[PDB]
Amino acid sequence: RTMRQNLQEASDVLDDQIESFTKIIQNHYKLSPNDFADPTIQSQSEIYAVGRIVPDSPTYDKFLNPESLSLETSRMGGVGRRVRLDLSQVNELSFFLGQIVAFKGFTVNSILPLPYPNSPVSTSQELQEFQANLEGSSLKVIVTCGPYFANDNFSLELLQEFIDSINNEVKPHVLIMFGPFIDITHPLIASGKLPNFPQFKTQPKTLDELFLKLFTPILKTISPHIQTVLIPSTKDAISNHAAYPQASLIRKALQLPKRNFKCMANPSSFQINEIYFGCSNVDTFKDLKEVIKGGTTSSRYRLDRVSEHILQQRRYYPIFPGSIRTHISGADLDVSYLGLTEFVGGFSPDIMIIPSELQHFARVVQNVVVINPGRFIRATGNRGSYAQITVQCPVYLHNVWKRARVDLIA
Amino acid sequence: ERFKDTVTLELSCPSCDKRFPFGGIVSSNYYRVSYNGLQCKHCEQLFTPLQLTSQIEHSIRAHISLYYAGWLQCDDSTCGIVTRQVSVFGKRCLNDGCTGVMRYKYSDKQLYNQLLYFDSLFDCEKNKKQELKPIYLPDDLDYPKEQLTESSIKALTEQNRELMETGRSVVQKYLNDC
Repeated sequence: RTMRQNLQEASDVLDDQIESFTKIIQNHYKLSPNDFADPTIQSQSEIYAVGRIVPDSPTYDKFLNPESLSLETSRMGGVGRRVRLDLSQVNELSFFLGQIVAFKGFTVNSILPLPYPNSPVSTSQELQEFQANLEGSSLKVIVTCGPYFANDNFSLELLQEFIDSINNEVKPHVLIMFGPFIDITHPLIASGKLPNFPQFKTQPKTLDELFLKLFTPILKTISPHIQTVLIPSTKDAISNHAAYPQASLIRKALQLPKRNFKCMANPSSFQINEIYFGCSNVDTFKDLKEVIKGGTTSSRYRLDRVSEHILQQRRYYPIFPGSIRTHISGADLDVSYLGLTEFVGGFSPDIMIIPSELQHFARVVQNVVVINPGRFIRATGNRGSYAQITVQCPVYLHNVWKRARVDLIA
Repeated sequence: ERFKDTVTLELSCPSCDKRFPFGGIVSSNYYRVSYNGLQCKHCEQLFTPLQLTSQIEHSIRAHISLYYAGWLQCDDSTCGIVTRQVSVFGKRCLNDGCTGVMRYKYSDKQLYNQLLYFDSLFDCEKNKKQELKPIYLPDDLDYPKEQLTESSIKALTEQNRELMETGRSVVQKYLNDC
């Protein structure tokens, strides 16, 4: 896929989000379509309605509140019309721009919560093989996230120290590394203040060559016994696909060995033994700005609420329009392909990893382990963090949350 | 006509930080393409290839990111709103009753033209034939004081072929992907 943006196709995708949730709500609560009607027009009767949370003006203030939101209907539901929301009869809520929601009520009388997606399961045979793989011992997965060098130099000394540690002490089964590796917004890269490197015989002429001379030789030293997965950022200079969802990097081009490196898409979903991982590298946790009412909702932890919104929305970056950094960078959503950012198979992941510039964290929310490993190094050059996941050795629900320990390590 | 609305590639000097538009092997009061490369006229320091190409790539990516911000604009001259909101009927304007058509404000034609312009800057044949778009209008205070000769441009272009081609490959990274 090329750099095309097509408005009809983008709008198709946004329409389909509303329609597919309309079917999820109808099956879960066992309602008939005749119970759903157009909320944008007057009726005498209470109705059920599903739509997208949008601002009530298209040129809107940065800061929204419960009196300045509208609901957008699907093309079939209300000819795509948008209607202002009266939320005065509802004491507890958390909404955000792009959220798909279901109401009974346009004055909202009740919010029908979207149901949590199902968890993956495994057969007894599969779980026994996984048990044999590990030879009794526990599963270890390490997770890191860029940047890997500081803002004022090109030192990977900390990464070398880390690699030595995982090779010779920690000895995990898998290492997951999120970009950016060479961050295009790094201030020396941005300004072109790139120095001569005396430790390279031939100087790189491009940022792609800078990766081959700076990262490849150090990454190559990761033990072949540790499978290593690379997932990019749309800020990765080494990627030529700077929109989310983002195609995987090409391993051969990075000159990394086949023996232990796999390049994955952003986002990507995969299993390590039975455990389903959902990995996405746009900062939902930083970006999702809730409009909130109610003491009970506000007393909860923001990170719990945001993780539940993601699980309910069944997509790793449900905010729309996506956030902008003001022009320098952004979510860079390629709206036509938001489909690929939905939960694969409709399954909730066992472990969900969505790196953020917020402080590192690991939390169980709705039986899903949610992990932010934090940035590997801080801009100043001080120690950052990474995440270590240790899971006890195991149709059946994986209960990863009951068996997994997550440490956030300097 | 294709590049009439593109914007210039702005480079910053690694030593002294002076900013300037780069128009190819053409006259400028800010920079010179000498026999050993791109040179800053304020401080005389030479760009290395990585110092040039990292900036080319950074600009490209700024453009591509703006493009993916997905701003839209309305046709109707009596409305004109710009928004990132997209109606489930994409072309339809979100102003109550407005009949104008909505269009991505950074169209993919504009992006492609912007990249083709960047490509032209590092195109040897185009540099030699002097077919690049001028970076300066005649009344601009920075209009260049000295004009380069044709024969200087030919020579300087062949002397810098390698630099040009490497600068060009960085644009092509994104042009084949488009």
